[PDB]
Amino acid sequence: FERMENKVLDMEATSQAAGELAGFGIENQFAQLEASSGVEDELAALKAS
Amino acid sequence: TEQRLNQDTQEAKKWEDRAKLALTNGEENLAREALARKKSLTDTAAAYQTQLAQQ
Repeated sequence: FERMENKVLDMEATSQAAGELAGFGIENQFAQLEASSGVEDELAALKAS
Repeated sequence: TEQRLNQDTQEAKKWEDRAKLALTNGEENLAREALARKKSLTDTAAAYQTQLAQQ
């Protein structure tokens, strides 16, 4: 069980690998600020109609 | 060389707009990064202006 748990932490380590990939996504993230405001702007127009 | 000058000057305008966007979003650290990209584009644009004057 203990050695299998050490093997299970290979999946946990793989989760941090996706987190480092996401780090590049944090530099790219400014596009999400314009994307999020845009969907609320047309949604506000749709609600006002 | 005059085309490269117009490309790097409109790229500097794009980065200035990204800096403005970062400051309204409170991300002053990204505004400084954008200003650093703007500075390297205006400094290379001055090198292209010099090249163009000789040409």
